[PDB]
Amino acid sequence: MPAKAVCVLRGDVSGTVFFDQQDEKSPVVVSGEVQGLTKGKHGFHVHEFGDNTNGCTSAGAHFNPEKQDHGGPSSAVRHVGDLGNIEAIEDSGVTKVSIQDSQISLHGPNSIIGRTLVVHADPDDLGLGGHELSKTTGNAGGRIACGVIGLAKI
Amino acid sequence: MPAKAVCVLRGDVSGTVFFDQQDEKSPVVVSGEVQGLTKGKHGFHVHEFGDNTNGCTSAGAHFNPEKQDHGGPSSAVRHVGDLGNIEAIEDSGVTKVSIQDSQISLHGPNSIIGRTLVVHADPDDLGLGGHELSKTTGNAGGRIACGVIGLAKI
Ligand SMILES: [Zn+2]
Ligand SMILES: [Zn+2]
Repeated sequence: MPAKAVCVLRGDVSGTVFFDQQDEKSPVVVSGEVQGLTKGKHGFHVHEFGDNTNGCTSAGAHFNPEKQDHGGPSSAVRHVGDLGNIEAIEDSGVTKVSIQDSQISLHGPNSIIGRTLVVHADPDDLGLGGHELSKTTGNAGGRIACGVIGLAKI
Repeated sequence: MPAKAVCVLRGDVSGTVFFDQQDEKSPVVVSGEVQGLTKGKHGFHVHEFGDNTNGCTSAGAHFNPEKQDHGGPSSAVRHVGDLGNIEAIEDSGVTKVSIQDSQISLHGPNSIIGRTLVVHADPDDLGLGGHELSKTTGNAGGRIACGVIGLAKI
């Protein structure tokens, strides 16, 4: 039955992101809002741990229960938490989040509940950037905003 | 397999609270510390929602999958999220969290992953106050600190 999750992002950028899933087997629909982003593409990933003891750093790496290399959302090889990029059209504006993903879930082994959503400083190169961080982080640089993913009402 | 959860408080008071569970059948040991509490007892509860969109208010009521009355942790009738009181020995000091509970879990229906740990302004009367509010909130009053319970490493 329908599950909802929510994430309150804070840091250099901020906003609230929602996760909706109709049933166990359906894709997770990501909606909501990120405000204050610099114009351009920003890496948008679910990280392994819901640990905020050391800023966004203690979130660890991208959520990766299948133990794969980094990729884009449509890559054959990807981390479960690989949600690609969100793109700010202009500076200091409000960016709408609109993603549908079949790998992340709000139930089971791929559940993102109690993990961390992280917005990065730089574009995610989808594992195709050719340099050494590309197959782990997408070379998406620093962690500009994060929050723990919580269970939400209705 | 052993599980760990963590919660970083945000509000009038600070602290990091940890949760440990050896098996799915074993109790949860709650550890860590809260800094800055006023002298006396303070309500200490897991609330239903890991929703931080409106501070600690959007967390909903005490986590209560059985829909029972409020109680102390040792009361026969209680909410799953009823962890009683954390007590500050003096003003503006360090309060040790040291709890073992058989009702909260890090797995299954009573899992507190992705929910919210809340510290209240007033003592929890453990459902023994003689009225309806007592049997609902323990009359623990305002929500002075909270954070989402996230998954932790090892
Ligand atoms: Zn990745
Ligand atoms: Zn209660």
